[PDB]
Amino acid sequence: PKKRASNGRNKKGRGHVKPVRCVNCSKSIPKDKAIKRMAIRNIVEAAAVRDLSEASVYPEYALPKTYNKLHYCVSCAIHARIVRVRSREDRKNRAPP
Amino acid sequence: VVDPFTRKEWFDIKAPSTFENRNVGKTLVNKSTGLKSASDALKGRVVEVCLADLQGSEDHSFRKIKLRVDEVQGKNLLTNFHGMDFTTDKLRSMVRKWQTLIEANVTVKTSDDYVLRIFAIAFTRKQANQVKRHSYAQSSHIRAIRKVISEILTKEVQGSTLAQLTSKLIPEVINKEIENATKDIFPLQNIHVRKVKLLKQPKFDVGALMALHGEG
Amino acid sequence: AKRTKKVGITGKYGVRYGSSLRRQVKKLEIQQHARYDCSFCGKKTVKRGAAGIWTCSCCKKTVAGGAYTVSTAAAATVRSTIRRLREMVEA
Amino acid sequence: MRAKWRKKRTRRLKRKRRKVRARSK
Amino acid sequence: NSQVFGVARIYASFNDTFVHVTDLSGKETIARVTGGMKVKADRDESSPYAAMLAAQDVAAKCKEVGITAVHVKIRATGGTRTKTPGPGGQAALRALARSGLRIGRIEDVTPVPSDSTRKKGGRRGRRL
Amino acid sequence: GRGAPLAKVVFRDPYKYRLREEIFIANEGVHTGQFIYAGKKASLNVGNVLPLGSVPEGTIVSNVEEKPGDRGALARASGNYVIIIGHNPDENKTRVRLPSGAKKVISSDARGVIGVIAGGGRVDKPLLKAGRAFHKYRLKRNSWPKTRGVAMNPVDHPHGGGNHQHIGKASTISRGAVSGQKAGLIAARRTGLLRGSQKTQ
Amino acid sequence: SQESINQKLALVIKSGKYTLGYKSTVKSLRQGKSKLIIIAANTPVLRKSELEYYAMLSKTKVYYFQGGNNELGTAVGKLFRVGVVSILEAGDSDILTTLA
RNA sequence: GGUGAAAUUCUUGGAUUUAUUGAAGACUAACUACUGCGAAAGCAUUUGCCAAGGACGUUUUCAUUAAUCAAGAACGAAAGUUAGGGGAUCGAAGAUGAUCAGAUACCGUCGUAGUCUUAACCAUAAACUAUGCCGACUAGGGAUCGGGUGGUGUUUUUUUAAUGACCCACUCGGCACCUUACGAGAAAUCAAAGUCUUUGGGUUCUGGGGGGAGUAUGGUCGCAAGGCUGAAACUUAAAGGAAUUG
Ligand SMILES: [Mg+2]
Ligand SMILES: [Mg+2]
Ligand SMILES: [Mg+2]
Ligand SMILES: [Mg+2]
Ligand SMILES: [Mg+2]
Ligand SMILES: [Mg+2]
Ligand SMILES: [Mg+2]
Ligand SMILES: [Mg+2]
Ligand SMILES: [Mg+2]
Ligand SMILES: [Mg+2]
Ligand SMILES: [Mg+2]
Ligand SMILES: [Mg+2]
Ligand SMILES: [Mg+2]
Ligand SMILES: [Mg+2]
Ligand SMILES: [Mg+2]
Ligand SMILES: [Mg+2]
Ligand SMILES: [Mg+2]
Ligand SMILES: [Mg+2]
Ligand SMILES: [Mg+2]
Ligand SMILES: [Mg+2]
Ligand SMILES: [Mg+2]
Ligand SMILES: [Mg+2]
Ligand SMILES: [Mg+2]
Ligand SMILES: [Mg+2]
Ligand SMILES: [Mg+2]
Ligand SMILES: [Mg+2]
Ligand SMILES: [Mg+2]
Ligand SMILES: [Mg+2]
Ligand SMILES: [Mg+2]
Ligand SMILES: [Mg+2]
Ligand SMILES: [Mg+2]
Ligand SMILES: [Mg+2]
Ligand SMILES: [Mg+2]
Ligand SMILES: [Mg+2]
Ligand SMILES: [Zn+2]
Ligand SMILES: [Zn+2]
Repeated sequence: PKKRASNGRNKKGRGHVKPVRCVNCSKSIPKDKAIKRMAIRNIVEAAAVRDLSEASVYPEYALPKTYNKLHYCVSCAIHARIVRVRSREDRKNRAPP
Repeated sequence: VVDPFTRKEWFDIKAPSTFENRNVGKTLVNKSTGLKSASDALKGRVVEVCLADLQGSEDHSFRKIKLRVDEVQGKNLLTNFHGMDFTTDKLRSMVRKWQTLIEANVTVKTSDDYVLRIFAIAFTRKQANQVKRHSYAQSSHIRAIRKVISEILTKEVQGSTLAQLTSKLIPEVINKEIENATKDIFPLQNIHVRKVKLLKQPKFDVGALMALHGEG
Repeated sequence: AKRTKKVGITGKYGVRYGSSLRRQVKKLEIQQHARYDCSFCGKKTVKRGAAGIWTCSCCKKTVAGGAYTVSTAAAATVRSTIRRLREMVEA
Repeated sequence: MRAKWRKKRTRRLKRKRRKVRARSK
Repeated sequence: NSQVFGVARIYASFNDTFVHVTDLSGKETIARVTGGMKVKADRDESSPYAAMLAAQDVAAKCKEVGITAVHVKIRATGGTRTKTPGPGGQAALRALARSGLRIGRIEDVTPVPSDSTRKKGGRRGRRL
Repeated sequence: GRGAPLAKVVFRDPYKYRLREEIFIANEGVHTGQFIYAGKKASLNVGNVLPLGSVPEGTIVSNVEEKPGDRGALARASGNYVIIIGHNPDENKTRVRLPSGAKKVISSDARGVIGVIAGGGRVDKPLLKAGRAFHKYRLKRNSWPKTRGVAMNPVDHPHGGGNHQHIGKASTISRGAVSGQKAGLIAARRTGLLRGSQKTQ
Repeated sequence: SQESINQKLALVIKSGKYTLGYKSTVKSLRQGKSKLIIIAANTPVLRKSELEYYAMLSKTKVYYFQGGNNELGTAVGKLFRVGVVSILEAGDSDILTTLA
């Protein structure tokens, strides 16, 4: 019987949305589905800022950022545990971490 | 087996006078030989420098300028404005959810004959007391905002030469002029001319190039 | 009183040659036998003769044309490619 | 067997019985 | 301030690391050495180990050619590919600032489409 | 014997008072009474003839000269034309793509006429019967019908012998092979139905 | 906020007085009775130029219609075609005094 | 290069990387959401033209003109089909490198039809909300989209109203959400899946144990692949739904 009252992710009044390509396995899943996570980081990561700010010219300067929006299919997100299985009731909560 | 790096010479790259710091750096080309001029492999080169390096301020931190060298003389190479782009990091940061992204572009020739495509970008903003979470524009807003931005692009570029446009961009007179026209319509946070592409170039004319370079 | 179902003009060919070619010929034969609109006189009097040439029965203007139809598909698209490139040169 | 392929299985059969019936015209 | 400014273009994919230095114009490259040159692995071509190890020779060759300063432009594979920076990309950038070369003006140039050109793997994914 | 029409184009004699008629291959849209301007300073409309240097890249042209003043060579067949790819003012040279798919470099003074040759889709209609192929070649030359070389006797051909109609040796023939050895597939670098689909690089 | 042209000619057709065709407009162009001539875009450059030289002479306003003599006649609400229309009496229609 | 690890492959004809310029074909990123529009399939760069549409507003008009529908008709993803164009990318078949006891596969390389387009076919998808339409009634909550009303609201410019944009209240019509259970249900759950043994507002459609079977046959449409219509003999005590504990 029906598992989620959203079925997959949210459509409710459309009927078709273009698919997107999974970022890990390269699957096809409708963009309405497909767990998406914003990925922002510094170019210099963690320990390098020391040796980066010392070797660098300029006073200060600043750290640029890498901005990437990841799309997973249901298979990869579960396997990469970008998400995990919750209890019958806990599944209902759409609220973030 | 030659370790060719003792072959080549060194030339000092010169920026246009429309900028502040006019010594960009250096570069190497092989030594001029019979049936190879080092000016040949020198000419078509294009250099991308940050406008922070050019103007010296960090308010220009993103905004890269392409600089193409037309001619070389006596270890110096004179470069002209080849275009401007926005440094993807800066571009990505300004794109955010819960807002309308508006883009516009126009292609227009300048007074000196230069065919240019210039791009603009803006975003809607919540304002003051606004309790709704998104602040998207209506379609009718964006149509009229794009019409206004392009009106200004064609106007500001039409009367001007390649240097006036350059001289206009550094202060960002266009951004401010855009915000003025647009606020009757919709709040419109940020705003920029984010790119300018060289499409057609006139015939050589060292005269205009020496007037830009040289005297100072 | 509808006469043929499928063949139309190609009932002349009867049974012969195989349908696929009878169909294929049906296409171009209706085209070449069809009457067309004239650019100059604005009536539909243009007929073919001698494939490639299309003359108007009223105003007697004759136009080089496609084999079995007046305008070639790739012609008209070339017609614009030239106007497009010619306007580049004069403006 | 998976219901799509059993639908393919019987589609092939039907073609072959149309061919065999076509022998006698 | 002086120095002399080259550009270090670092391409880090997931099977290799690219450490490539040219002058302010991409013509006339100074020093280019990758990760598969410093090990015989085929797996460890992309390891941070080789990435650091490759940026030694470049920076040694930058001194020998005389480039004292670098701008760094870092890129993933891009196009229809991964888009996520490769593992060697941080080690390489660190080894370059660690070798005594002066850094500045880092940007991420990995190529992104306006959404083109259907991606590999055929809609059912690469399934394992 | 020509698919495509010809259009008869009347000029004034420059050095004597009289008419001079020229026979042009009608360019699909050319028409009776239309004016046709000829030379370097002609406009870019269809049916006028220009030098090749004097047109932009992308310009599609018909009956273009091989050397300037040979009064036309390339792409005269019904439906055909040549596209100008580019120009090279170092020795006056425009490179063009010929209907065969090949890329040719000729002198930009080589003239062509704007547009494509008329007569459209002639080869798209099935001949349908031999009598149509008959009248076809009647007006052309005696190439038709054709008797297969396997159908003849060894005396009549290399395909020759019998008891079974068969070629019995490779039907691809050395380029350097002697006339009377050359029938079948001649210089072929390959054979078979290709499925390649690219008519040029 | 714009009335096109055919909408203008429609009023001229019920409320005005007009003549159609190359003969009756020149019969009208000579006599001075014509305030407008509307020429089909596809009539020949000679008939355009003889109509022109009958107009510039007579101080008569010449509208170059955009379209063929098929659509021109539909624009005057007739089932046949006309290459040229001559306006004698403007009716409730403003065609003379408008931007045209 | 490529992978978990390899290999097939490409390379001192300089592969890969870098630079300048150009060619082709497809796609339309980020903005993009429990947001919008269309009868459904479906629909995302700009600008122009072409006719269309809901809702709202209305002391305008007609006056029962309607609701639902056998037959009949329009549209109908993808694949596939016919001629022509196109043919970058991905990629059925095929061919390969590996894995494996085998490996016709899953992973790797090459790649045909295809993928795009014109003009024709085809008429099917878990074409899903697995939920016919029109009408009335029965309960609470806060967001959001479109229109309208109400304000000595706020923020805008030389403060000038405007128009905008925002804020609060109201109200119609939307895509949805949250709580509840008066009620319903085999339960999962349902704001309809309620107002049904206290059984009746109007109407279309479909099912009657599981198999055989969506087969056979006839008919019909289709170029074909196929679609629509669609049995029976015989076989069998279960098949199945939801929930529960292991
Ligand atoms: Mg389950
Ligand atoms: Mg669907
Ligand atoms: Mg009869
Ligand atoms: Mg490797
Ligand atoms: Mg592939
Ligand atoms: Mg595969
Ligand atoms: Mg898995
Ligand atoms: Mg003979
Ligand atoms: Mg033959
Ligand atoms: Mg024969
Ligand atoms: Mg014999
Ligand atoms: Mg012999
Ligand atoms: Mg022999
Ligand atoms: Mg023989
Ligand atoms: Mg035989
Ligand atoms: Mg034989
Ligand atoms: Mg976009
Ligand atoms: Mg929207
Ligand atoms: Mg289809
Ligand atoms: Mg298809
Ligand atoms: Mg085809
Ligand atoms: Mg292809
Ligand atoms: Mg295979
Ligand atoms: Mg086939
Ligand atoms: Mg109801
Ligand atoms: Mg409510
Ligand atoms: Mg107010
Ligand atoms: Mg102000
Ligand atoms: Mg809605
Ligand atoms: Mg009760
Ligand atoms: Mg029920
Ligand atoms: Mg029963
Ligand atoms: Mg039953
Ligand atoms: Mg039964
Ligand atoms: Zn996946
Ligand atoms: Zn005519």
